[PDB]
Amino acid sequence: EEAEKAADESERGMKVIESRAQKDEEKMEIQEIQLKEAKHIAEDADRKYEEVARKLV
Amino acid sequence: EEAEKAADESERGMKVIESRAQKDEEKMEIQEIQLKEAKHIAEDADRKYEEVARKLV
Amino acid sequence: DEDETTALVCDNGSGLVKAGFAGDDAPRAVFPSIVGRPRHQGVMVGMGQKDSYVGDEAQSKRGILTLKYPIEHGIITNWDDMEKIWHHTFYNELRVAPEEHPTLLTEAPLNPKANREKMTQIMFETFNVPAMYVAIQAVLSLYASGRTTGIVLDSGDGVTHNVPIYEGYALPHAIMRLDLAGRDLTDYLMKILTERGYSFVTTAEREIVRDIKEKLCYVALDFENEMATAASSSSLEKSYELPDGQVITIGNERFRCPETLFQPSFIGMESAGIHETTYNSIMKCDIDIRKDLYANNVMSGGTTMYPGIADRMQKEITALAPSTMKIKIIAPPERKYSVWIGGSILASLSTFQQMWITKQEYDEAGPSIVHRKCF
Amino acid sequence: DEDETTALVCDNGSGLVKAGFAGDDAPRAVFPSIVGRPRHQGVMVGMGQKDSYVGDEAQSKRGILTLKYPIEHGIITNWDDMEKIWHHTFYNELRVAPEEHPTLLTEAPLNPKANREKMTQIMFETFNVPAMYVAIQAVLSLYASGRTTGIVLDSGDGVTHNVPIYEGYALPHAIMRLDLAGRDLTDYLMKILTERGYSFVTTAEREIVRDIKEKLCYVALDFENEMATAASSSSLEKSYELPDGQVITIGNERFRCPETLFQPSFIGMESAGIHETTYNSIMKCDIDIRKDLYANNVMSGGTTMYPGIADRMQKEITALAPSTMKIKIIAPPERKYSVWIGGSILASLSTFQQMWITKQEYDEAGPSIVHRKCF
Amino acid sequence: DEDETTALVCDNGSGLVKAGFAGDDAPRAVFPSIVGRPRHQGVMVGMGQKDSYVGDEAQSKRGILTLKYPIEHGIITNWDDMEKIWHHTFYNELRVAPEEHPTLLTEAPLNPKANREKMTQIMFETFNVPAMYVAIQAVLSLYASGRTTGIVLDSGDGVTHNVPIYEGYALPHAIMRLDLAGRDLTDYLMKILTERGYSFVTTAEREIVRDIKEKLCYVALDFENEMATAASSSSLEKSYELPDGQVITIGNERFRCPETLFQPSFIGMESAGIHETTYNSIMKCDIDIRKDLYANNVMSGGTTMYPGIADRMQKEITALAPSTMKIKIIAPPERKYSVWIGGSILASLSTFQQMWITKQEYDEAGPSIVHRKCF
Amino acid sequence: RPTLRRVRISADAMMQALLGARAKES
Ligand SMILES: Nc1ncnc2c1ncn2[C@@H]1O[C@H](COP(=O)(O)OP(=O)(O)O)[C@@H](O)[C@H]1O
Ligand SMILES: Nc1ncnc2c1ncn2[C@@H]1O[C@H](COP(=O)(O)OP(=O)(O)O)[C@@H](O)[C@H]1O
Ligand SMILES: Nc1ncnc2c1ncn2[C@@H]1O[C@H](COP(=O)(O)OP(=O)(O)O)[C@@H](O)[C@H]1O
Ligand SMILES: [Mg+2]
Ligand SMILES: [Mg+2]
Ligand SMILES: [Mg+2]
Repeated sequence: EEAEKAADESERGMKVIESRAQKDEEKMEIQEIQLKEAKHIAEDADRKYEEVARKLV
Repeated sequence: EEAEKAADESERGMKVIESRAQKDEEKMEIQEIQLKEAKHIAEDADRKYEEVARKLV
Repeated sequence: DEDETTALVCDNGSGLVKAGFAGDDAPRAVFPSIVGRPRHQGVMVGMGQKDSYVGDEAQSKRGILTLKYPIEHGIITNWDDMEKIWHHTFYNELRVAPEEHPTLLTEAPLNPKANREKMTQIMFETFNVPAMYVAIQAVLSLYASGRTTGIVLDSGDGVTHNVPIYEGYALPHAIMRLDLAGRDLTDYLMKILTERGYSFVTTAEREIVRDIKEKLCYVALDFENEMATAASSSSLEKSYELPDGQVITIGNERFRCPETLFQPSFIGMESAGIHETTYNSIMKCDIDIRKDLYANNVMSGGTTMYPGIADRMQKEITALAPSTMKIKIIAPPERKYSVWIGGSILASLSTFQQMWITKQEYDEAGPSIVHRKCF
Repeated sequence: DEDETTALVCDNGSGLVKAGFAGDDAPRAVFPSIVGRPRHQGVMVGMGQKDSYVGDEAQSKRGILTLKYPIEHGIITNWDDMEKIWHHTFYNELRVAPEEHPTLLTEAPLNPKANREKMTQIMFETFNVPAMYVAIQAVLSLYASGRTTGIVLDSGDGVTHNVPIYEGYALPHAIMRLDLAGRDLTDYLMKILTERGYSFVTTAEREIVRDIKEKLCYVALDFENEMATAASSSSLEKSYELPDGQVITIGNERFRCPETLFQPSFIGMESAGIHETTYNSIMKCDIDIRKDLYANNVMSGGTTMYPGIADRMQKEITALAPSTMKIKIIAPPERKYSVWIGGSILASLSTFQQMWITKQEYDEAGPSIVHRKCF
Repeated sequence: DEDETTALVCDNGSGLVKAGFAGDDAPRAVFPSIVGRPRHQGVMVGMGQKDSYVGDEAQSKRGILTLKYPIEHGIITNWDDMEKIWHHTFYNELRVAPEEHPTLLTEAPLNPKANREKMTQIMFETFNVPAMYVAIQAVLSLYASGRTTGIVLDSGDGVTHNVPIYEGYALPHAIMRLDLAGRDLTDYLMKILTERGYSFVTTAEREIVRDIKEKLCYVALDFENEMATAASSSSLEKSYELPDGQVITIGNERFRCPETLFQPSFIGMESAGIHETTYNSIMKCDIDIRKDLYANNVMSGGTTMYPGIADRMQKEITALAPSTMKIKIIAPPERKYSVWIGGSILASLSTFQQMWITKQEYDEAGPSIVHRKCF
Repeated sequence: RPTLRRVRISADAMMQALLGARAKES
C-alpha cells in the first residue's frame, strides 16, 4: 500500500512537471523571438540615427 | 516487487526531469534579463532618434 | 545517551509533538498531541494505576480513554496536559533530565501572554532548567528553507499563520492568524460522510478519518469540473479498506474536503480563504517587495503534505494577481520537519548560546519582564 | 415634510453618513457607512427578497450579513454601495425626492477624479437632480467654527486631512492626506487584544471593539509614565461589560491604542505621526502666518471625540515648537457635526443659490469640464 | 589602482554624488544622495550590524530603510550623513585613502559659511588630507563648455543657480539662488497623481515617480494648446509599466509637471519662474554685454536632461526680449557630467597644484581665515 | 453666527403624539 501511494504521487509529479517543462520550452522560444526582434529594431534605429546625425551636421 | 520497480523508475524520472526543469529555469532568468536590457536600450534609442529628428527639423 | 551539552529541540506543534536533540536532521520522538483519560472506574486489580495516558500509549487505546486535545486554535486549554507531555518526553523517551542541557522550544505566532508566562514558569520553577528560550516557528522554517525572503504559510492542526519575511526582516504587524486547519477539515469531512450515510460521533473515529484524510485526501485542480466529471464516476471514486476491515467507498469528497480552506463559507464564517487572506496580506505589504514575496513564498505545516497544493496555489494566485510577472512557488522537501531542523541548526551557534535566559535574572525580573526582553 | 426649497445637506463622511435638510443644527439621519450582503442562500419562503441591506438595517444584523466598507482610505471601491446608500437615504428616511430641491454634498480633500466624476454622473444622469455641488469638508468646518484662520485637522475613519486656512485663504499645495485613522486604530487594538488572549477574526466583533474604543479608549498624557504606573495596575485597568455579557478586562491597551497615531512605526510605515506631520506642514507654510496657525488650529472628525487629545497636542507641539510664544488650541463643542452644520448655513445664502451647477450646462460641457469649473 | 598623484574629483551634487579620479571624462562612482536608516529593531542574528546604509546599498532596499536626504535646498542638514558618504566613497568604491592625493570638491553657489567650515574641518582634522580646495560649480561647467562667456543655469535637485560669466568674469552680486528644482517637481507630480487617483505617501514611491519623471516627463512647447488637444487624448496619453508590474496610465501630467518651474504660483510662492528670473538677472547686468549673455547662455544640472527645454527657453526669451537680434541657446552634450569633467581638467594644471591649501597654514589661521583666502 | 434650534419639535406633530384626540385647539 505504501508503494502504491508512492507510485500514484509519482505519476502526478510526472504529469505536472512535464507540463512545467513544456511551458518553459514555449517561453524560451518566445523569449528568443522577442530578443531577436528587439535586436533588429535596435540595429535599424542606430542606422537611422547615424543617418540623421550626418544630415544634422 | 512490481510496485517497488515502478516506484524506482518513477524516482529516476523525477531526478532527470527535475534537473532539466532547473536548467530551463536558469535559462529563463538569463533570457529574460537579456530581453529586458535589449528592450530598454531600444526604447532609449527610439526616443533619442525621434528627438534628434525634431531638432533637425 | 548524549555526550554534547546542547539544547533539546522540542517542537510542540499542534497535533504532533516532535522532540529530539540538537544537531539531528529529524525528530526521533514523534507522537500526536492527545491526552487519554480513564473514562470508567474498574474493580480490577493489577493494572497500572496511572491516571493520565499520553502519546503512543494513548494512541494504542482510544476506545477506553476519552481523548482531549491539549491545544485548541492555539490557546492552551489545560496545563496539566502540558506538564504531562513534557514530563513524559523527558522521563520516558529521551531518557535525559532537563537539568543538564538547555531547551529551545518553538511556539506559534501571535499567542496569548498567559500561555507564554505559564510555560516559562513551569519550565523554571517546577523543573530545574538552566535556560529557556521561546522562538517563533516561521523564522526557523525560513532558516531550514535556506533563504531570507518569502512569506511562510504554516498550516498546523487548528491554526494557520501567514508570516511575511523579506531579507530576513520580520513583520509583526502583518502576521494574521486564522483558526482554519486540519481539525475544521476533519469536521467537514465527518459531516459530509455523515451525509453520505456512515454516521459516527466519537473521537476515535474522528482520528481514524483524520488519518484516512492524511493518506488519501488531495487538492483539486478544478473544483467544478471535477464535480461534473465525478457525477459519473469510474476511476474518480476509490474504495478504501479501513484498518478494521469495513469497506469504505469514498469518491469526490476527498478533493472537496480541503476545498473548505478556499471557501470558508462552508463553515459559515465571514473569514476569507487562505489564498485570499495571503493575497490581502501581500497588498498590506509594500509594493517594492511584493514581487519578491511572490517569487519566494514558502510553506510549512503537516497539512501541506497533501498532493496538489502547489498547483492550486499557482492557479489561484495567477487568477488573482497579474499574469505578466513570474510567480514561482517553492516547497522544500520534508517541509513539516524543516521547522524542527531549523531548531537544530539554531542551537549549535555560540552566539545563540549567548542569547539564552538563565534562572536568576528571570527570578528577579519576573515573567513579564522576560516577555519584554524577548520582544 | 419640507416646505422650503432648500438643498439637502448629506455629509457622506467615511464611517458615518449624516443626512439632513439645510437650516438644521444636527443631522437627523445618522447611520454607519456599511453594506450588509446576504452570505448564504436560504430555502425559506416569505422573508424580504432584498439583496442589499444598508445602514441600521445592516447594523441590526451583522452575524448573517458579510460587511463591506463602501469607502477605503478615501477611494471609492464599489459604486453599487454608493447608489444603495443614496437611494436608501432618499426613499427610506428623508421621505423626499431629489427632483424638488438641490443637494450640497461634502467630499474629502485630495480625492480621485474618478470618484468625483462618478458621483456627479450618478447624481445627474440616473437621478433627476436640478443642481449639484461638491464642497471640501475643511472650509465648511472652518465656517461652523466661526473663524477664518487656522489649520483644520479632520480625522475621519480611514483618512486624516490637515488643511491650513489663514484669513480664509485655502492652500491646495499644503494639504497632505494620510490614511491613518480609526480603522488602523481598530486593527491595532484588535491585534493587541489578540495578544492579550481574546482572539477574534470577524468584522462584527471588529465593529463591536470599535464601539468599545469610541466609548472607553482615551489618549494618554505621558505614555511611558503611564506604562510604568500601569505595570502595577489598580484603578488604571477597567472591567468592561460586553453588550452580550462576556466580562472583558482592559487595562493600559486603551491609552496605547490611539498612541499608534503618534508612532506610525507600530504599523511599520515610514510616515510621521499626525502631530509631526502637522508640524512639518506648518514649516511648509510661511513664517509670517505660522504664529496665527499656532493660535487658531481647529480639529474635526469623529475620531476627535476621545478625551485627552487637546492636552496631548499642546504638550507635543510645545516640545516641538519654541515655548516663548502662545500656542492655544481651540476645539469647538460637537465638532463632529460642525461640518454638517456648516453645510446648513452654507445652503441658505442666495449667492450660494447662484453658484449651483444645473443639468444642461453639465450635459453639454461633460463631467471633466465641470471639474475645471469648480477648480 | 591609481599611479598618478592627482586630486580626486568628487562632485557632491544634490541628488547624485559623482566621484572619480582626475583626468577621466566621466565619474565612475555615481550614486544618489540618500541615507537609509534601519527603521525597526530585529531579533535576528547574523545580519550586518551596520547602522547606516548609503548609496546603492540603500537604493537596493528602500522598503525597510527610512530615507533621509543629506542635503535640502542647499543647506546641509545632518553632518553624520556627510561623514558617511565620504567615508563610503573612500573605503568602499575608490579603494584609495585620502592621505596620498589631494581632493577637489565642488560646492554650490551662495552656500552658508557653516557648511563650508564644517566640511573643511571634517576634511582636515578627522581625515588626514594633504590639501583641500572648494570650487564653485558654475566656473567648472563653463570650463567644460569650452568658452568664457555666458550665463550658466545649474538646476540640481533642490536648488537652481543662475550665474552670469562674461569673458571669464564672475559676478558674485548677480548670482541668485532659488530652491525650485526636481524635488518640488516630484512633489507637484505626486500631488497631481494623488488627484488623478493613485495616492501614495511614502518616500520609496516618491523616488520611483522621480525616476519615472526622469525617464518620461518632458517640457511642452505650448501649454494651453497641448491642454486643449489632450482634452481628447489618443497618442498624447501614454501607459507606463511600473518596475513592479502595476499598469500606470499618465497623460498630460507629464508636460505639466516641469511647467511649475515656469509658474511658481502653482506652489503658492511669489518667486518668479526660472526664465523670468534669468531675464531679470540679464537686466541687472550691463547692457553692453547683455547681447553676449543672450548668445552664450549655458545650462547645467541633471534636471536639464528633459527633452524640450531648449525650444521652450527660446520661445519664452523671444517673447520676453526683442526679436530683432539673434538669441542662440547652446546646450553641450552630456552637460550633467560636464561640471565633473571640468574638475578633471582643472586638477591637471601645475598652477592649480600651486593653489591648494595645506594643513599647517589652515591650522594656524583657522577655518574663518581660510574663507577669506578663497574669497 | 446664529441659528434656530432644531430640537424645537413642531407642536402639531408633538401635540398629536402626546394627546391623541384631546388636541383640538393647539
Ligand atoms: N503525513 C501527513 N500527511 C497529511 N497531513 C498531515 C501529515 N502530518 C500531519 N498532517 C496534518 O498537519 C496537522 C498538524 O501539523 P503540525 O504537526 O502542527 O505541523 P508543524 O509541526 O510543521 O507545525 C494536522 O492537522 C494533520 O492532519
Ligand atoms: N462618538 C464617537 N466617539 C469616538 N469616536 C467616534 C465617534 N463617532 C465617530 N468616531 C470615529 O470617527 C471616525 C468617523 O469619523 P467621521 O464620521 O468621518 O467624521 P466627520 O463626519 O466629521 O468626517 C470613525 O473611525 C469612528 O471611530
Ligand atoms: N538622467 C536624468 N534625467 C532626468 N533628470 C535627471 C537625470 N539625472 C538627474 N536628474 C535630475 O537632476 C537632479 C539632480 O541634479 P544634479 O545631479 O545635482 O546635477 P549636477 O550634478 O549637474 O549638479 C535631480 O532632481 C534629478 O531629478
Ligand atoms: Mg505547522
Ligand atoms: Mg472627519
Ligand atoms: Mg546641477
